[PDB]
Amino acid sequence: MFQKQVYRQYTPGFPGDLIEDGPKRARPGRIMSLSAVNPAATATGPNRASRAFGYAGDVSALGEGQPKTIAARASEVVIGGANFFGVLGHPKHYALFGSAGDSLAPSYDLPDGAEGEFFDMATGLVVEIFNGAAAALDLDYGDLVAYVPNNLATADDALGLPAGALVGFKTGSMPTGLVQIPNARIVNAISLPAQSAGNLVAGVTIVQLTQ
Amino acid sequence: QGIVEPAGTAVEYGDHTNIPLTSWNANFERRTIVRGELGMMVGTLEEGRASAI
Amino acid sequence: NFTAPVTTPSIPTPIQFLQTWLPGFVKVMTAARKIDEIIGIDTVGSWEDQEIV
Repeated sequence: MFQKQVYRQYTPGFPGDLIEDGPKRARPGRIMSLSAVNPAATATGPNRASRAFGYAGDVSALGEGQPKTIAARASEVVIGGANFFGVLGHPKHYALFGSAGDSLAPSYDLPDGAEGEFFDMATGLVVEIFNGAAAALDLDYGDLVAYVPNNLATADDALGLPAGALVGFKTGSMPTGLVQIPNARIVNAISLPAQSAGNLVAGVTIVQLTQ
Repeated sequence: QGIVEPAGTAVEYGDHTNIPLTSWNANFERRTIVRGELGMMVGTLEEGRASAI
Repeated sequence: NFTAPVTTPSIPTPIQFLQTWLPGFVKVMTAARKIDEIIGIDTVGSWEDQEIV
């Protein structure tokens, strides 16, 4: 079903999946609706997997009266935050829930108020990458990555980049409005074609070393 | 979980009269499941020092 | 008349429980592997070795 082409090899992996085994770190969290942010979000998007997420607050109070029970230690996240919290991954954890039209429809986003696993360290992680300069770019083995915030000004966002997309860049040619992820490398080769607003090429998924 | 909600009303009897009928109508509700986790770790020398007291 | 139905009338049976799923799954093909047919395979060496003479 749906297979109209035959290729010579299998894809190495899918976005949001671990491609190598080694040291790793992850934490759970609860997704907050993007509309809840007070200064409003200049950049918007869905809660797509393999996108960066930011810390929003603590939701461990679990009570309504004068005394409250601190039952668990939980964290609450938003699609784009100045403070980096992790990258959503491990798609096998969640449920499809179908879509608005009909069930059994391919969906790759999580609803608001749902749980998730976010990665701070990973030897090998397959994520989708983006081009932030609207021009042809070849990354090569050793590079740096960055993610779009919600508070990114429209003047610095001429391209319609999503809320929490990941952008690769060279050592000294970082875009003006992005937030860098320390000690992050591409550790793989990839090439991207020319880019323009409204015709944003989604790039190609690529291996990436978080820490 | 579901509901049954039957329905039906009766009339007077007759030999050649029409027969009334009954029916029903159902509904459903949903909830969600949450999971928790907690663990422990112990070293070799810690147990030896703890047994002193 | 007709009082109130308490519950909202609707179609009783959901779409599920009326679906049968085929026992098998489809897998993607990828390119053909024809080295064995043309040449054949010989198992002569052992693992952790280095050379064949």
